[PDB]
Amino acid sequence: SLVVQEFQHILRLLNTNVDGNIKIVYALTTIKGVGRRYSNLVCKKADVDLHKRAGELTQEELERIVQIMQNPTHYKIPAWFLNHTLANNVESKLRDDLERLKKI
Amino acid sequence: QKALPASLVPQAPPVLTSKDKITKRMIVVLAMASLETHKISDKYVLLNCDDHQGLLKKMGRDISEARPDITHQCLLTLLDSPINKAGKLQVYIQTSRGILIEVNPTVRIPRTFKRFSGLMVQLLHKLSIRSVNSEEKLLKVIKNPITDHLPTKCRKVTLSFDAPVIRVQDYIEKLDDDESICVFVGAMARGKDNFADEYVDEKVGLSNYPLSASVACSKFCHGAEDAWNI
Amino acid sequence: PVLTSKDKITKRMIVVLAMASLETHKIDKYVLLNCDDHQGLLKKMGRDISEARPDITHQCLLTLLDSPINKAGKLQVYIQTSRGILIEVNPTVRIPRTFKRFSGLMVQLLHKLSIRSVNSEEKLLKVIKNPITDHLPTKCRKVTLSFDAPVIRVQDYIEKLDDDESICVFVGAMARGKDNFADEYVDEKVGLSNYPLSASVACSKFCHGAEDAWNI
Amino acid sequence: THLSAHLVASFIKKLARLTLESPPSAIVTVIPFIYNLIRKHPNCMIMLHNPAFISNPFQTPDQVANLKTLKENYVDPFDVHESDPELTHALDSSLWELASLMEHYHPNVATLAKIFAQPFKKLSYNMEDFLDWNYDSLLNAESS
Amino acid sequence: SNAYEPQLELTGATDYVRTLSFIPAAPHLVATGSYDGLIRLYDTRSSGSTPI
Amino acid sequence: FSTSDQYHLVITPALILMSQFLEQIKFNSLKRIAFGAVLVRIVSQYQRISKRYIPEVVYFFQKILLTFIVEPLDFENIRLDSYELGLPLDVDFTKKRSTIIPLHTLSTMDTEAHPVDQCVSVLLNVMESLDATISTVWKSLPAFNEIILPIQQLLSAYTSKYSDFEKPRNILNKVEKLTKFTEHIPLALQNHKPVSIPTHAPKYEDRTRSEINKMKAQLKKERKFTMKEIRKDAK
Amino acid sequence: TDRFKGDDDI
Repeated sequence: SLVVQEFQHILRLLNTNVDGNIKIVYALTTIKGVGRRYSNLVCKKADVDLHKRAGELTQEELERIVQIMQNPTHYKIPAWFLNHTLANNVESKLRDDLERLKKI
Repeated sequence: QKALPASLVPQAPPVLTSKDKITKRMIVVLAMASLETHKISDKYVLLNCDDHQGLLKKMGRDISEARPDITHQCLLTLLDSPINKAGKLQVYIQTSRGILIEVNPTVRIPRTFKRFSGLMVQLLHKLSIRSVNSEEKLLKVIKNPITDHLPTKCRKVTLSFDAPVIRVQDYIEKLDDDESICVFVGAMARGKDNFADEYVDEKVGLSNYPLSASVACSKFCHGAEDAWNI
Repeated sequence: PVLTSKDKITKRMIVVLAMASLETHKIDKYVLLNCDDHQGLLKKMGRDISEARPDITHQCLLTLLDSPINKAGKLQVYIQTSRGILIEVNPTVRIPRTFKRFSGLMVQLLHKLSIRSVNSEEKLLKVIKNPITDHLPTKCRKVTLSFDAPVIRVQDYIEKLDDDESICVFVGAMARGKDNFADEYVDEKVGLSNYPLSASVACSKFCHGAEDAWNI
Repeated sequence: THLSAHLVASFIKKLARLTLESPPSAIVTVIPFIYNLIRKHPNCMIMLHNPAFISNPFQTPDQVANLKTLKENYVDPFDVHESDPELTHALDSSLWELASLMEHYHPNVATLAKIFAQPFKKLSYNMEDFLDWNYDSLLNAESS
Repeated sequence: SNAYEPQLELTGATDYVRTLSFIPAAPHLVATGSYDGLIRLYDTRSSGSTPI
Repeated sequence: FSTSDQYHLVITPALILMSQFLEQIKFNSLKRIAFGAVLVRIVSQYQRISKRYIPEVVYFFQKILLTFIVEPLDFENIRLDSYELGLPLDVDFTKKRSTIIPLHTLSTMDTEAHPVDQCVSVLLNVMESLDATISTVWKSLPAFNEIILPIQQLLSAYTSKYSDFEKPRNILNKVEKLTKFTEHIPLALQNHKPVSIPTHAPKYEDRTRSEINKMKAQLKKERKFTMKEIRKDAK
Repeated sequence: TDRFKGDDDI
């Protein structure tokens, strides 16, 4: 009665802990700065399923995707994905003008 | 014969507050507490019986009355009673003026009376305080009536000296399964025990003796843990 | 009838406070060593700021004295202060609930070496000398509250107490400190709840259990 | 993913007697394996410790006497020369061997036994990483 | 209709129960395939603590 | 040095090295047999001062009994090193025989001149050390029963084989009464102190931005005031 | 982290 399958917890990436309990596009958008469309573009360039959670994206795919994201110039990702004293002086002037108008 | 839960590691039950209105819990209230803030010129001060006598006379009330020490030790002994370390009770302050102060079971009281009084005055003004996290407010202030702020299925009992003695262990263990308990405790130093009558269903006694309020709280709390196997 | 150390026969309760911070000072009059009344003074003699808790002592005393078994007349209170002084408290004291009045009374006690009422029929606060068994009754079972000590159930401990066997508890008045103090005195160590306590709540629950057993 | 708790406990108890007669490298290998076994199949904590034998402070002397009767009538139900993993009474016996390994002599061994002692927090130990300890290797480590 | 308390708990199994089925004709008869073999047959209208 | 401690800078490396020595070496010579025997004696010293337990030592005891009385179906699971060295029914078991007799180098050199008296002497010395270690360690240890079970089987087999010694049945009675006294409760280790509710502390009582706010409020006040006064002037 | 130790100061 022996079967055998193909994980790990939240893994850090770009000084940012990527959650271990979210979908691929979700985690990609959660990475600091990136959004949904850029996440979809990166996922499509890496050719990995987008609704697979952090349980998927085995080490080889993770490394290739990390390299692609770190080198957008080498990945040709779309560029749409990247990214007082006067008050004091006025107050003094007000003091002067108001003193003139209310005294003289 | 019967396995064990998949985990058994120690995990703290969540804090109970007024938003949860289902789980059986213990509700202790300090009533008729002598607590208010006056101004002397330049700053605001909480009344205490021993120290503010010229102005206490000027206002006209009683030195024997306006004493919040009683509140301090009662509050401390409830908050550090074992039942809270089990996480099953929360407290409500009924101000003499009428305010409701709901005390979340996550706070740590400052034990010296001057610090405590500073907390009380700051609460009376700003109506709240936050913690080291400052992510959830600690001491909240709420409206009449307490009945609107209590768990739905509960009992209404006030610990009065004149009421017949009943063993707290006995009565709690007789209390029904989803029957939460509120107890209206008269903190006021000396006088009558006829204030929460419209709220309460009965007066209850625990001895043929008179008691200090904090001691009575300790006894009743003790019976509660003894019933609840802690 | 009021119990006292002279009677060492009847079964009773004795409650002992460990190394209680009761220290006096003079500035130009006297004062209690309060960790919060002054901090530069604490650093001036260099002693730790977090040892002076006369408050802690105060509520411990308030709770104990106000416990029903007190005016039911079944216990005596003894305090071995941090400075090595034994303080005897009889069951006939109406301690002022105020901490400032408490401090004043404590300092005048420290400098009168005794307290007698205006009735003056007999003293109130007896400043007496170590050891402590010189004032424990004869058949006293000595138990210290230790946090790591196994938990016990107060009632069952009281029934396993003998018929005439008095019982003495040792509770640490000090916030931080290990329980080595009365190992020479104590017979044995017990725990009371699985969550570590206050001295106040511990002595309170224990005396309630005592009242529960002795049908108070 | 199709292993009877009895099957796993059988492997467990035989490993337990072997650890009773084991060298240290085998120990430092085996006890992470025991952890992963119990972490995956959560049930064998029964044979890690039956909870019913705890002395509950709040139960009657009748229950205490029942506990005494249970203790005096108790006997180890495991069998060894029986090799049938699904009929050996494995899930029904305690790890006194692991208690002794708790009272091992070596410090790192004592710590990795206190992990059996303490509550469960983490789930993986990488036995492939806690394997490569031979006598010479741990000698060099001690020198370091 | 009742989400909270087990309408009927059912024991008498051995180890890692991982199959059950109902009997078509009898609306009161449930078979469980435990994982130690030894198929159990239960009738609900009784106490049910043990299989039939 | 002080051995009773948990860890010692040089004692513990010595322990692991001498455990290596106990474990990996093959057992072909009575020289190596006595070498293991004295290794056992020194671990027994270390543990009469330090009070811990050695699985390798109890394994070695098993192996030594088996190699002395190898002369087989009882435990075919041991993988001995010597089958030839065995003691037939030739022992005199006279009390006046050689004791543990530590003559260390002398014994090492005269070992190849091996008499049955020397074999008996090393056997008895080893199992005296075994008795002492048992009485100082294993009845305290929880798993004592299953720890010594192979030892009990060997001792009973050797009793049946000889039944002319005394100290074997002496250890038999010792261990039997000990296991009778013991109770061997099932395990209850995993039991923890419930964790309480987290607690916190309350709060109570930029200069550039502060002065900005105060001065701006001042300015707004003044602007409102000068509006109102000019307006009254005009009316 | 906090047990029968009062509060800090400022």
